[PDB]
Amino acid sequence: MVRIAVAGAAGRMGRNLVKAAHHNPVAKVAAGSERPESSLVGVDLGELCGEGKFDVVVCDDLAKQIDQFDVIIDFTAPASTLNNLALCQQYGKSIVIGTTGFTEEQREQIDLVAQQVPVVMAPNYSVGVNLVFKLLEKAAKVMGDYCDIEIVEAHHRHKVDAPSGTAIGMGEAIAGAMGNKLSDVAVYAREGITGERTKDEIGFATIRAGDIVGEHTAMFADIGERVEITHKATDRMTFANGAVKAAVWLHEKPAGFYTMTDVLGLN
Amino acid sequence: GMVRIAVAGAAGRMGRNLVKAAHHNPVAKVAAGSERPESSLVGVDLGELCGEGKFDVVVCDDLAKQIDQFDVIIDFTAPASTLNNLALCQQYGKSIVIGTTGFTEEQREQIDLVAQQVPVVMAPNYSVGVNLVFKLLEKAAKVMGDYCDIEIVEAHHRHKVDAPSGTAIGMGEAIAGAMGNKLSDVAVYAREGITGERTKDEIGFATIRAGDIVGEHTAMFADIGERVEITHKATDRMTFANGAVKAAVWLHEKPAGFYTMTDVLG
Amino acid sequence: MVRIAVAGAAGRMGRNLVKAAHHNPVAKVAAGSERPESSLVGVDLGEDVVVCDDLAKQIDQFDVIIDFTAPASTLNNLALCQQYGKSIVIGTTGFTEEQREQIDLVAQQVPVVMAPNYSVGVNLVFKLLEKAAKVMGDYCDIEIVEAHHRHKVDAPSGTAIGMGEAIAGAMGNKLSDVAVYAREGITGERTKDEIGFATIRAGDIVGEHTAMFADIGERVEITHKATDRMTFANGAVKAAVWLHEKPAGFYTMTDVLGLN
Amino acid sequence: MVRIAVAGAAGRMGRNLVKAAHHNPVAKVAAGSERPESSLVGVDLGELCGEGKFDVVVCDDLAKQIDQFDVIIDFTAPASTLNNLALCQQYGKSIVIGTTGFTEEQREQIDLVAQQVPVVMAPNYSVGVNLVFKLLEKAAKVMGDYCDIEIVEAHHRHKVDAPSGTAIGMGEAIAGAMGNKLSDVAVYAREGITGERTKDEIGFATIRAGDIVGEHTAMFADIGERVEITHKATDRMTFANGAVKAAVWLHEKPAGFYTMTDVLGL
Ligand SMILES: NC(=O)c1ccc[n+]([C@@H]2O[C@H](COP(=O)([O-])OP(=O)(O)OC[C@H]3O[C@@H](n4cnc5c(N)ncnc54)[C@H](O)[C@@H]3O)[C@@H](O)[C@H]2O)c1
Ligand SMILES: NC(=O)c1ccc[n+]([C@@H]2O[C@H](COP(=O)([O-])OP(=O)(O)OC[C@H]3O[C@@H](n4cnc5c(N)ncnc54)[C@H](O)[C@@H]3O)[C@@H](O)[C@H]2O)c1
Ligand SMILES: NC(=O)c1ccc[n+]([C@@H]2O[C@H](COP(=O)([O-])OP(=O)(O)OC[C@H]3O[C@@H](n4cnc5c(N)ncnc54)[C@H](O)[C@@H]3O)[C@@H](O)[C@H]2O)c1
Ligand SMILES: O=C(O)c1cccc(C(=O)O)n1
Ligand SMILES: O=C(O)c1cccc(C(=O)O)n1
Ligand SMILES: O=C(O)c1cccc(C(=O)O)n1
Repeated sequence: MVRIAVAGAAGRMGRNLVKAAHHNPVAKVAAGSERPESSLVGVDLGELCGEGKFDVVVCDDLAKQIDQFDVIIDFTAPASTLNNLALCQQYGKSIVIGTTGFTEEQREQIDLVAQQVPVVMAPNYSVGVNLVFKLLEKAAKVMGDYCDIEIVEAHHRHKVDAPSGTAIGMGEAIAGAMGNKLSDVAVYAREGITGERTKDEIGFATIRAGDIVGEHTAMFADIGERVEITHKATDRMTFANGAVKAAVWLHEKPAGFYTMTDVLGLN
Repeated sequence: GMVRIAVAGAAGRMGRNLVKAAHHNPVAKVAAGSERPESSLVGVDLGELCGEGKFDVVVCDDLAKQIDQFDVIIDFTAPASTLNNLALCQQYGKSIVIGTTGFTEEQREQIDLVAQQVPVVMAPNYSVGVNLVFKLLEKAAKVMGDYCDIEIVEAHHRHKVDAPSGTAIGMGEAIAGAMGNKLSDVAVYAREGITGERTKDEIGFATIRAGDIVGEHTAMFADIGERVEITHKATDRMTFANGAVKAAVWLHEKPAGFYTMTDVLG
Repeated sequence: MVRIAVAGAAGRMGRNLVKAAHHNPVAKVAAGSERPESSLVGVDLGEDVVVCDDLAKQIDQFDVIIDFTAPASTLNNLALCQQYGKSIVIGTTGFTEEQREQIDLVAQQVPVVMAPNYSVGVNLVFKLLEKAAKVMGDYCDIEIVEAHHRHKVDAPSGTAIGMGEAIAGAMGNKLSDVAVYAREGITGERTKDEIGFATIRAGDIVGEHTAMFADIGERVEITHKATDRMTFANGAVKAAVWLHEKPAGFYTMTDVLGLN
Repeated sequence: MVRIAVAGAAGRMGRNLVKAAHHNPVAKVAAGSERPESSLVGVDLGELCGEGKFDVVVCDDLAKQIDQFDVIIDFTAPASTLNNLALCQQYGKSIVIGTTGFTEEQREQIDLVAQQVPVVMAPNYSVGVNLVFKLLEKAAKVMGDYCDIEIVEAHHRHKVDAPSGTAIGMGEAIAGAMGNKLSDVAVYAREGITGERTKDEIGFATIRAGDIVGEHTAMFADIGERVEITHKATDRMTFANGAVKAAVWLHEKPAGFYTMTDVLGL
């Protein structure tokens, strides 16, 4: 059975991850962390959740509990995740990363550690999104060369990064299937006099409001017609369940950089 | 030899666009045009219809009268009229591009039959995007169809007489086909009053008719907690007209058979 | 500081109403009921206060009942309100024509809020639809589209019907004269006056409604999306707060929100 | 009858404006301009429109034809429009402004000249958009205080300004009905680590692609529900017809700053 440490257990995803891992019968909630300054350190993981009591307490540092768990599920902040990634390297653990907003250099660092550590990383742990990446590739091969490509995403008021990791991933899939690099073509803001749109740009627009769990749309626009491919998540549990599945899959897997495409068999 | 095109129903919304499109395609000539026998626009020059100078061709009340002027009929009319033109094609060795929708199950079979002897292109949508969409729907249905609720929604202009659209039905066929089912086994075309709980296997159709919408289609694949939507929007009819004329060009001097836009493109 | 009794506290709505009332800082969860044969009875609302089998036992503890139960149960609570001078927010639906009349009668003596939808958004949307219908309705095609989860038994939705009624009403018409609920086969050309309804049933969708007003060359769409049933709960609690120390009468969400 | 000068007649809007003014029987196409460098100077406005001929040529400067027209319809560039505004003040001629992307100081200049010149100005000449402004006010009064407010717009690839004039107008109407100034609350770009959304902000998102004529959506989002008001324009003629209706209304009006709300009465 896989023993799961939930980083950032009081978070939006953290709470859902605890619930999901608990309810998966091939997984045990073995540990949980929060920020050292946090109000919820010392508390039982059942209690914060409010659902009865497990025999586990929220730790201020996962290093203290390394003998209780095999896999970290990390949906936190980039700095905190790099720490947990180091921890995995030092003590031979695995990690499922759902955190987004990494810089280009941090990503490379993750690829490096992933040579030695078994790592699952993805900007979205839902099945739909993974299918959407495949659909985008096919659309881009057929229409990309002749069309304007735009990505639009919406999320709740609390999301700190823009555009979403998923939006960027969408762009990467699109750019990749056309033989380009996203950073060459991406346009993240349009303000004032932008002039005429270039032929190759991939525009990003970002909506932050309410409690939206997550909507994404990739648009391919020609003259006279357009194609839109859209994903809508309505419950975080969709992500959490997929992450826990990833953790189960990852257990006793050789070190490397794995994506949800690998976990699901969607390549 | 350039393909000589007869435009059935030349005063129609599609007919006018088809005349313009065929004219502007340099590998095609507008050779003939038809209208309803009762029509106000019989006897009139096809150029006066478009405003674009005057061609040397008049709107006929019957294409049989002009059978020596053309190789291919492009037909975006009504099911009955199209079955007539299909017969005409069989009698005089012509080809036909069919854009007409709203055929019954039996009428369609008839078409498959005549298509053994006549070169026939038929499709519910002559735009490139819709065709890409059919392919995308097949990949989505393989991955999500078994566990998801599948719904198709379409919107068109007020004047459209048939519901749901031919394209919507095609979307259904592609979906059902990729899952090993027949659309007529699963399709639900209306929901009214107390329907009870949705069945697992049904493909629901919803239909909007309003304004001048040229055509929106959406296929939705819904699970618990997430949903995927694939959408096509047409904004100008010329998209369809151009694709139809491209089909006519491709069809010229092809052997008899039932061809689709998938074949015309690839 | 309004003291709220939640009828049927173990229900889908009851659970959300408890959460919503608790959350609202101008309201106190004072009491809660369940069916006498119910398991919840005796249990604390924590899952301070216990779930009672009968609200009559707890009348001193509350001012306003929020009732999203069954027509029979709601008529009992309405009688209770009359006997002990309490108020009631009714969210229960499915009442017969006679039952509604009974409610009208009790509402002469009891302060009563009743509405078929308590979400604040939807109620605003009805007002917005009236304004759009007055300006564009005469020359535009009007279509209503709704989407709901797989388990919903009725079509189109009650809200969709309400949107049609508000639109038809603001144009001086009766919805049943213009409504078209299904389009199948050869329908011929759309009529000028019809209001078309399209219905989607899929997944776990809580509820989307869209009214479209379409001309040649442009179109206006007014859309409401519910994402949690808490939206109905929050609005009911807002109605309870407003209803407190109001004189007796039949009030609707239009009155609570001040939409006139 | 009103005599209309169409500034920038070879433009996207210009071409539609010529067509619209022509087809309005209470209006005459009297004059038309273009950039002096332009390929289409000297050409007949009918040739440009591709509808017959009119006894009028595209001028490089409207000053050369001032006696000919009463009202300029200007959907060009901010600098060109300020020139035509000056021209109006000098020769006592009224103007309909559709141009967007003016700076704050340029819009102050326009209010000044509008004391002396009869001026219609609006970011959108369609009826639907104006109704939408009214709807947005009602929604803001009821939901604005407790909801997150977001505006999304999409337009064709060629549009040079962002966000659209119509989007800013939507923001102004929302902010105004809540007693705020849009420049205090507007957020026009979200890039990298933005942190948590503020309570008061009005976020703007902008899509530029294809030949899209114009979609706008104002969203009012709470916890558990959201309300969206959306406008879609599908043909430019919608704008052109409304601009020409504005020109007809503006003729023999006293000098003032007018909007489409005034022209229509709502
Ligand atoms: N890939 C996906 O499927 C997916 C899905 C959902 C969210 N996300 C992403 O995951 C991240 C978290 O999202 P959220 O809404 O749950 O965020 P949140 O702000 O609710 O929660 C983050 C949690 O991590 C905790 N944390 C921060 N630093 C820490 C440290 N050093 N040690 C321990 N705990 C720490 C915080 O206290 C907080 O509880 C975001 O970057 C979001 O974009 C990804
Ligand atoms: N596959 C596609 O890409 C596509 C695109 C557009 C329309 N369509 C379909 O094509 C059909 C036409 O749409 P539309 O707007 O062009 O219709 P429309 O009503 O504007 O025009 C159809 C024309 O056919 C003419 N007609 C009818 N019977 C005739 C006869 N016996 N002989 C000669 N002329 C005849 C009518 O007089 C009319 O002018 C519809 O079935 C529609 O659903 C398909
Ligand atoms: N209010 C509305 O309803 C509305 C609707 C559509 C567009 N617009 C606005 O109109 C403006 C232009 O619109 P477009 O899409 O038609 O632009 P466009 O570039 O297609 O056309 C602008 C035309 O103005 C001409 N022009 C520029 N400088 C000139 C000068 N000094 N003299 C004469 N002509 C000159 C250009 O050559 C060009 O043909 C934009 O700012 C746009 O946002 C407003
Ligand atoms: O791709 C992302 O950035 C993402 C995915 C799911 C949820 C969230 C979030 O809620 O922040 N963000
Ligand atoms: O698939 C269809 O049925 C269809 C496709 C394009 C246009 C139309 C139409 O305009 O009627 N109908
Ligand atoms: O609000 C605007 O700026 C606007 C409105 C309509 C059309 C256009 C355009 O096509 O540029 N721009």
